[PDB]
Amino acid sequence: SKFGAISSVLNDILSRLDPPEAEVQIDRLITGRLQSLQTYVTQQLIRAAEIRASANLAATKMSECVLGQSKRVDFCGKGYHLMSFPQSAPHGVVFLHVTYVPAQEKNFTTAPAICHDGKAHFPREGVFVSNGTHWFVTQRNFYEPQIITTDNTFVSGNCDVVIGIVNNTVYDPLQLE
Amino acid sequence: LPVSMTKTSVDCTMYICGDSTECSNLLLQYGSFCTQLKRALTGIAVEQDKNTQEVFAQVKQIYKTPPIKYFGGFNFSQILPDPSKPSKRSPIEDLLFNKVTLADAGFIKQYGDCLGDIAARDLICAQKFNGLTVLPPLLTDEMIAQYTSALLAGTITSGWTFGAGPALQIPFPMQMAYRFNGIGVTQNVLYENQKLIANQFNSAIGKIQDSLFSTPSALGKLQDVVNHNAQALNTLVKQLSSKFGAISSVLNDILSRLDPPEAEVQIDRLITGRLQSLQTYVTQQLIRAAEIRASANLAATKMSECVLGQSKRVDFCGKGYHLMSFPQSAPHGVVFLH
Amino acid sequence: LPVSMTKTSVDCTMYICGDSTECSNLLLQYGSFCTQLKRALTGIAVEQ
Amino acid sequence: VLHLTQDLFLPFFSNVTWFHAIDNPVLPFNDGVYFASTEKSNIIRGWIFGTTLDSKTQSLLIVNNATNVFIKVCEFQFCNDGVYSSANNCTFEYVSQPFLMDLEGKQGNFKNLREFVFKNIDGYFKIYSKHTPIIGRDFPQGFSALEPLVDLPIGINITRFQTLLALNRADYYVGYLQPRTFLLKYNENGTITDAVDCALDPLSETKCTLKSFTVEKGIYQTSNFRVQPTESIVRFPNVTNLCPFHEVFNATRFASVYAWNRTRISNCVADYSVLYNFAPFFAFKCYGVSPTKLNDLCFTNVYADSFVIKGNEVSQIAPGQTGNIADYNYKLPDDFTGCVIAWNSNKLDSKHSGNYDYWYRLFRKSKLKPFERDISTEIYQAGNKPCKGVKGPNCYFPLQSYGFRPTYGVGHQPYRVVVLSFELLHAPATVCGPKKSTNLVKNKCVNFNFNGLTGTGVLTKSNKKFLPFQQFGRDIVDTTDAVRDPQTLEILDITPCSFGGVSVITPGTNTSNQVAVLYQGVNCTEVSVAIHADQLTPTWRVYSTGSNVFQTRAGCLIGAEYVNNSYECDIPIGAGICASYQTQSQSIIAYTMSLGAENSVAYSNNSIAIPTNFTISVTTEI
Amino acid sequence: VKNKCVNFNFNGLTGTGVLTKSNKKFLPFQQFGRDIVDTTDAVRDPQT
Amino acid sequence: VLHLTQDLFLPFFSNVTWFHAIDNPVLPFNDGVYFASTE
Ligand SMILES: *[C@@H]1O[C@H](CO)[C@@H](O[C@@H]2O[C@H](CO)[C@@H](O)[C@H](O)[C@@H]2O)[C@H](O)[C@H]1NC(C)=O
Ligand SMILES: *[C@@H]1O[C@H](CO)[C@@H](O[C@@H]2O[C@H](CO)[C@@H](O)[C@H](O)[C@@H]2O)[C@H](O)[C@H]1NC(C)=O
Ligand SMILES: *[C@@H]1O[C@H](CO)[C@@H](O[C@@H]2O[C@H](CO)[C@@H](O)[C@H](O)[C@@H]2O)[C@H](O)[C@H]1NC(C)=O
Ligand SMILES: *[C@@H]1O[C@H](CO)[C@@H](O[C@@H]2O[C@H](CO)[C@@H](O)[C@H](O)[C@@H]2O)[C@H](O)[C@H]1NC(C)=O
Ligand SMILES: *[C@@H]1O[C@H](CO)[C@@H](O[C@@H]2O[C@H](CO)[C@@H](O)[C@H](O)[C@@H]2O)[C@H](O)[C@H]1NC(C)=O
Ligand SMILES: *[C@@H]1O[C@H](CO)[C@@H](O[C@@H]2O[C@H](CO)[C@@H](O)[C@H](O)[C@@H]2O)[C@H](O)[C@H]1NC(C)=O
Ligand SMILES: *[C@@H]1O[C@H](CO)[C@@H](O)[C@H](O)[C@H]1NC(C)=O
Ligand SMILES: *[C@@H]1O[C@H](CO)[C@@H](O)[C@H](O)[C@H]1NC(C)=O
Ligand SMILES: *[C@@H]1O[C@H](CO)[C@@H](O)[C@H](O)[C@H]1NC(C)=O
Ligand SMILES: *[C@@H]1O[C@H](CO)[C@@H](O)[C@H](O)[C@H]1NC(C)=O
Ligand SMILES: *[C@@H]1O[C@H](CO)[C@@H](O)[C@H](O)[C@H]1NC(C)=O
Ligand SMILES: *[C@@H]1O[C@H](CO)[C@@H](O)[C@H](O)[C@H]1NC(C)=O
Ligand SMILES: *[C@@H]1O[C@H](CO)[C@@H](O)[C@H](O)[C@H]1NC(C)=O
Ligand SMILES: *[C@@H]1O[C@H](CO)[C@@H](O)[C@H](O)[C@H]1NC(C)=O
Ligand SMILES: *[C@@H]1O[C@H](CO)[C@@H](O)[C@H](O)[C@H]1NC(C)=O
Ligand SMILES: *[C@@H]1O[C@H](CO)[C@@H](O)[C@H](O)[C@H]1NC(C)=O
Ligand SMILES: *[C@@H]1O[C@H](CO)[C@@H](O)[C@H](O)[C@H]1NC(C)=O
Ligand SMILES: *[C@@H]1O[C@H](CO)[C@@H](O)[C@H](O)[C@H]1NC(C)=O
Repeated sequence: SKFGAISSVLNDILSRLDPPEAEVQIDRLITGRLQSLQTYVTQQLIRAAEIRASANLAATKMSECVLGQSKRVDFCGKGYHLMSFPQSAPHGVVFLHVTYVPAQEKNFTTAPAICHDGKAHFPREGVFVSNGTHWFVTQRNFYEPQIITTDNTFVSGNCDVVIGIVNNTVYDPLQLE
Repeated sequence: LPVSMTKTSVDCTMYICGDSTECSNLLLQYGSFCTQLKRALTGIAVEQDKNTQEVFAQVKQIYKTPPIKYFGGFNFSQILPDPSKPSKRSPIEDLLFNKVTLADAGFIKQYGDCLGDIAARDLICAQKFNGLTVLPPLLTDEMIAQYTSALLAGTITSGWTFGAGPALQIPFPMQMAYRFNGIGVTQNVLYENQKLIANQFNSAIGKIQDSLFSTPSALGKLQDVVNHNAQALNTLVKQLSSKFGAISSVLNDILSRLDPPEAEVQIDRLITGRLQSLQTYVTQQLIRAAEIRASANLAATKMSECVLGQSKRVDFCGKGYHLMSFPQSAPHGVVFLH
Repeated sequence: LPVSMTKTSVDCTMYICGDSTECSNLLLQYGSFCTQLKRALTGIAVEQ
Repeated sequence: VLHLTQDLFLPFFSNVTWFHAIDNPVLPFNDGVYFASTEKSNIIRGWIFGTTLDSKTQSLLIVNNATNVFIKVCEFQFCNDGVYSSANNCTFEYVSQPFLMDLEGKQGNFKNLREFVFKNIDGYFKIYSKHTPIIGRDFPQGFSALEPLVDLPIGINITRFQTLLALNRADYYVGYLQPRTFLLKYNENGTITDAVDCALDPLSETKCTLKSFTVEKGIYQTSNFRVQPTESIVRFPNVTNLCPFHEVFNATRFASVYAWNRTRISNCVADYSVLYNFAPFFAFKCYGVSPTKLNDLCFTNVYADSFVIKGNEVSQIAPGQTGNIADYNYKLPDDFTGCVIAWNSNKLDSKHSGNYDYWYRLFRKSKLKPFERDISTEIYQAGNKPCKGVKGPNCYFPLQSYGFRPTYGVGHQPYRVVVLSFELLHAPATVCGPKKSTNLVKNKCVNFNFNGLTGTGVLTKSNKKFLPFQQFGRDIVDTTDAVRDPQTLEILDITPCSFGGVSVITPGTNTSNQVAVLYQGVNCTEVSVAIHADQLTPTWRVYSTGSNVFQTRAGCLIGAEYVNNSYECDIPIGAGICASYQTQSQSIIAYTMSLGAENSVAYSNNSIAIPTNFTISVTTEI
Repeated sequence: VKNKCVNFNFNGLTGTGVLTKSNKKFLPFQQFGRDIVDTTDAVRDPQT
Repeated sequence: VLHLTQDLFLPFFSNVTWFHAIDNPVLPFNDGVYFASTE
C-alpha cells in the first residue's frame, strides 16, 4: 500500500530520488507500516489473552473430569458425569465425556414420611415410592424397590407435624429373630 | 451479571468520508485498514449473540408451570410469569426493566422522525447523521424471558433432574428435603418445620422486591456497561468536530473551498485523525467485549451449577449453604435469586 | 497469585507539552483523544 | 489465485447491440468499446476513430490487410465509401502482424468468432483480441479470456467510432465498457477460467466481498445502501446588489504600501467575472480558496486592500514570507484565508519627467504583525543618539520613494496589487456568489446549499423556538441540525440521507443460487418508494413480487416469504427471526425461531417419576 | 549467475534474491510474476 | 444540552465597581467591559 507516498517499494523509491527528498516518502511509508504492525500486535495480544482463558478452562476441565469425578452439573458433559478421555488435536484438546443419563420412567406415588405407630419414618438415602398398593423404598436415580425395613429408614417424629404423611407398616429384622 | 453489550456495525467509509468521492479515493490508498475494523466489529456482535445463547439457552425443552400454584406453601408469584401483563414477565422481572434506561434501543427504525424531531435532534439521530448504527439482538427481550420462565418452572416441579436427563416430576416439599439433605441436615428437620421455612421463604422473597425498589442503583453493573458503551459511542461521534490540524473540520467545506490538488493535504490530515480515532474505539470495544465474555462465561457456569442442581462450592451461589437459585432476565444481563 | 499492580494516573498535558501554551493549544486541536486515556487509567485503578 | 481487479470491463448480462450488413452507423465511443464478429473468412476490414471525422481534428485508422495492418494517427478528410483523401499533418504510422487469424479444418463450418476490446485510458491505445472456435452459431456463454496484442500511445481525443467493410460478388456485435469491480479466477497455468461481477447480483457481491467462488450457508454483510438525492436546491440570500468591486479596481490613487487603503465589502452578490474583466492578470496566486471554485461560496465579510508596489514585491506578498515589504510594510497572516491580485499599471503610475507620489518604509523598529498599519514619520535610531531634526548620517528617514517612470524593467515596473481577505467560518454570511436561488422541496432527499452550508438530507417544517439572532442548530455532538431559510425565515430540520446497511442471506452456492436481501434498520416502505424511483445506491436489483417483503424488527427482508410455522434457527437474521432454505419447489423462508419442543410437566402433590432404566452417552468437547 | 544470492536489476526492477530455472507457463505477453499477496516472484529475462 | 464554552465572560462573584452621578472618570478598557445600570 502506498500510504500516500509516491511509490510502495523501498528499493524503487530509494534509487528514484536523492535522499534529501526521499526522506519524506520513507517517513510516510514508515508511519504507515509501523501503525499496521502495531494493529497486528494488538490484535494478536487480545487473541492470545482469549486463547489463554480457553486453555485455563481446558486445564481445569482436565484436572477435574479426567483426574477424578466432578459433581458440577453440565461441566463435564451433559448428564451425570462418570469419567473422561483426552484426545490431542492440532492446537487444542478433545475430551470424550462419558455421562450417565436416565431413561424410561414411571409415575408411581410418593409420601414424605410413613407412620407405623405414632412415629414418622423417613428413608436413610432414597425415596418412599408406591407401586399403587404396597409402599416401598428405592434410590432416586434408579428404580430398585426394596421391602421397608428398620435399616432402610430412621425414626424421628411424632406423626403429627409432617404434611402428606401416609399410613403403612415398617418391618424390623429384630423381632423375628 | 452482565451477559452482553450493544452490537455496533461502524461503517468506515461513511464515517471517515461522508459521501465524498475524493475522500474515498484517498482512503483507498491506506489499504485494508477498515476491513479489519468491520471484521472485528462483526466478530464482537457474533460473540455477544453467542454469549446470550450460552447463558440462557441451557435447556432444550421449554417447560410450563402447572395450572395451579400450590408448592407446599412456598409462594412463587413474584418470580413466576404474570399472564395479565402483555409482556409475560415476573413482577420482580419488571423492576429490572424499569430501572434500566437504554440510550439507544437500535430496534427503532428511527429514520423518518429525525426530520420530525422538532427540537434539536438527539444522540441517536446525531449518530445516524455520521453512519453510526447499532444492530438489534438476535434473541428478543421477550423470548429471553420465556427461556427464563421455562428454566425456573423446571427447577420447581422436577428438581435438578431436568438439567441432566429427562424431567422427572417430584413434589416441592420432597425436593426441598433433598436439597436440605445435600448440605448435611436430615430431612426430618424440614418435614417438621415446613410451615416455618415456608414463612421465611415468603418473607425473604417479599422483602427482596422492596430492597430493589428503594435502593438508588443495585443494578450498577448493567447500567455501568450501558453507560460505558454509550459514552464510547458519544466520544467517537464527538471526534468528527476536531480539525486534526486541518483548515476546517467539514469535508464538504474544505472540498467546496479548495481545489483537489491542495485539498488532498487537508483530506490526508482528516483521514489520519479519524482512522486513529476509529481504531482506538475498536480496540477499546474489543477489550470491553472480552471482559463481557468472561462475565458471561461466569454467569453461564453459575446458572448451570446453582440453578441446575446444588453446588457444594462455598460462597459461589450466595453467602451460606446453598439450596437453589432462580434466574431472572434483565436488560443485557441476568439476575440470580440464590 | 497476583492480585493487583501499580496504579498510574498519566497526565496528558504535562507528558506531551511540558508547560508550553503553544503545544497545549496545538494539542487541543486533536479533540478529546486523551480524555479517553485518563478515563481508562482511572477505571483500571478502580478495578484494581 | 482469486485476484480482484477494478477496471473497464463489459458488464455481465448487459445490453449488446447486434447489427447486420447486406448504412454503417457511427456508434459513439465512450470509455471503450467491445467489438465481436463472426465471419466465414473475411467480411470486415478495419475501424475508424476520432471526433467529427473531418480534416479538423486528429483521426485514427486500424485497417487490416492481407498480410499486415495500417495503424496510423492522422487528419483524414473523408472517403464516403482508398479510405482517405488527406494526410497533411499526419505522423505515427505503424505496420505489423495482422490482427486477423483464420483457420479452417477443410470446411467452412469452423466460423471463428473474433472478439475485440479497445480503450483509451490516459491515451495509450490498447487493443485486445481472442479468436475462439465456438463457431458463433449463437453468441457463446463459455468463458474466453482476451489477450493484448498492441499498446500504442495515440494520445488523442476520441468520441466517435466507425467500422469499414469489404467486397463480395451475422456480425458487428457492439458492447460498451463501464468501470466495474471484477473477481477473476486464475488457472494453475496462468489462464482465466471464471470471473464474477461485483455489481450485478447480491450473491455476486457476497462472493466478491468474501473473495472465493464458493459461498457457504449463512448471512453476510456486504455493503451499505444510500438513497441518492434526487434534486439539488440552492437557497442564497435575498440580495441582488453588485459589489463596488468596480470602484475598488477603478480607483485613481491606490495608496502606497506604507499607508494601505482599506475598504470593506458587505451586503453583496459577489460575481468575480467583472473582476476577471478589468484585469490583464499577472498574479492570481490564491491560497485560502481556489479561484475556479470561488463563485459558490459565501463570505461573512470581505476586505479589499489596495496598494501599488514593485515587481519582486508581488512575489514578496504571500502568507509567511520575508523582505522589506513583507516585514515592515505588509505582513500577510500565516493562516491567511484570502488571496491577492496583481496586474500591470504602467499608464497611470507613470509619466514623462518621472513621478514619485508613492512611498514605502524600509526602516522600522521591529517587524509588522499581520494587518497592522504603521503610518508614521519617525527617524530610525542608529547607534545611541537621540537624533532629531534633519535627515543625514546615522539618522535615517523611515520611508523612501517608489519613484516610478514609464521606462523601467519588468522587475521595476509599477505593478498594481489588490489583496482580498475572506472569513469562511460559521457565521451569518452577507456576501455571496452569483448562484441563483432555486425552489424549495420538502420530505425529499436533496442536496441543499443553504447560505454556503453544503450538505444533503431531508428538510421539512419544524416547531423549534429559534430566537431572532439564531441562524443554525446543533446537538451535544456538534453537527448541524437545522438551518433557518434566508428567504423565508423558517426552520428546517436536516436528516441523514438514508444511511443503513445491506446484508445478503444465502444458502451454499453448491445448493442453490437464490438469495434474500436485508436492509438493516430502515422502515422499508422507504426503500420501496426509493427503489421505484431508482435513487438507491445499490444497483443489484433484487425482485419484489409483493409476497417477498417482511418488515422485521431489524429492517425488512426482501426475497424470502414469511411462514408462520416455527423451526430451529438455521440462518440468524435478528430480533427472533431466522431464515432457511426449505422445500415447497425450493425457496427461502423466514420464520420465528422455535426455542424448543413445547413440553408440559405433570407436577402434583404426591406424584413422582423414578427412572427404571438408564443409558450411557459419550459426548465431545473442543 | 543462478542459485546464488545476488543483487538483480532486471529491466529496472531492483531487488535481491536467488534466481533459478522454473517451469511456469508464462504467456507470450506476460512480463512479470506475482503471488497472492502481490510480491514480485518471477521475472522474464530480457536477453534470454 | 450542557454545552461548554471558553470565551470572555464576567467571573462569578467578581469585583464590580458601583459608581454614582450628581466627575465621569475614565475607565480602562481591556478584554471587554461589562456595563450594567438602572435608571
Ligand atoms: C405392588 O408391588 C408388588 C411387588 O411386590 C406387586 O405384587 C406382586 O403380586 C404378585 C401376584 O399378583 C405376587 O406374586 C408378587 O410376589 C408381588 O407381590 C404388585 O404388582 C404391585 N401393585 C401394583 C398395582 O403394581
Ligand atoms: C393412620 O392410622 C391412624 C390409626 O392407626 C389414624 O388415626 C385415627 O384417626 C382417626 C381420625 O382420623 C381417629 O378417630 C382414630 O381414633 C385414630 O386416631 C390416622 O388418621 C391415619 N392417617 C391416615 C392419613 O390414614
Ligand atoms: C403470594 O404472594 C403474593 C404477593 O405478590 C400474594 O399476592 C398478594 O395479593 C394481595 C391481594 O390478595 C395484594 O394486596 C398483594 O399486594 C399481593 O399482590 C399472594 O396472595 C400470595 N399467595 C399465596 C398462596 O401465598
Ligand atoms: C499446464 O500446462 C502443462 C504443459 O503445457 C499441461 O501438462 C500437459 O498435459 C497434457 C494432457 O492434458 C499432456 O499431454 C502433456 O504431456 C503435459 O503433461 C497441463 O495440463 C496444463 N494445466 C492446465 C491447462 O490446467
Ligand atoms: C480607498 O479608496 C476607495 C476608492 O478610491 C474609497 O472608496 C470610496 O471613497 C470615496 C472617498 O474617496 C467615498 O466617497 C466612496 O463612497 C467610497 O467609499 C475608500 O473610501 C478608500 N479608503 C481609505 C481608507 O482610504
Ligand atoms: C434398558 O435399556 C437398554 C437399552 O437402552 C435395554 O437393552 C436392550 O436389550 C434388548 C434385548 O432385550 C436389545 O435388543 C437392545 O439392543 C438393547 O441392548 C434393556 O433391556 C433395558 N432394560 C429394561 C429393564 O428396560
Ligand atoms: C404421569 O401422569 C401424568 C398425568 O397424565 C402424565 O401426563 C405423565 O406423562 C405421567 N408420567 C409418566 C407416564 O412418566
Ligand atoms: C437489453 O435490451 C433490452 C431491449 O431494450 C431490454 O429489455 C433488456 O432489459 C436489456 N438488458 C438489460 C440487462 O437491461
Ligand atoms: C497490405 O497492407 C500492408 C500494410 O503495410 C502492405 O505492406 C501490403 O503490401 C499490402 N498488401 C498485401 C497484399 O499485403
Ligand atoms: C499543420 O498545422 C499547422 C499549424 O499552424 C498549419 O499551419 C499547417 O497549415 C498544417 N498543415 C497542413 C494543413 O497541411
Ligand atoms: C474531446 O471532445 C469532446 C467533444 O467535443 C469534448 O467535450 C472534450 O472536452 C474533448 N476532450 C479534450 C481533452 O479536448
Ligand atoms: C473606469 O471606469 C470608466 C468609466 O467610463 C472606464 O472608461 C474605465 O475604463 C474604467 N477603468 C478601469 C481601470 O476599470
Ligand atoms: C425577499 O425579497 C422579496 C423581494 O424583495 C420580498 O418579496 C420577500 O418578502 C423577501 N423575503 C424575506 C424573508 O424578507
Ligand atoms: C415505521 O413502520 C411502519 C412502516 O414504514 C410505519 O408505521 C411508519 O413508516 C413507521 N412507524 C413508526 C411507528 O415508526
Ligand atoms: C399464518 O401466518 C399469517 C401471516 O402470514 C398469520 O397472520 C396467521 O396468524 C398465521 N396462522 C397461524 C395459525 O399462526
Ligand atoms: C394439593 O393439595 C391442595 C390442598 O391439600 C389442593 O388445593 C391442590 O389442588 C392439590 N393438588 C394436587 C395436584 O393434588
Ligand atoms: C539479443 O541480441 C543478440 C544480438 O543482436 C542476439 O544474438 C540474441 O539472440 C538476442 N537475444 C534475444 C533473446 O533476442
Ligand atoms: C471585591 O473587592 C473587595 C474590596 O477590595 C474585596 O474585599 C473582595 O475580596 C473583592 N472580591 C473578590 C472576589 O476578590
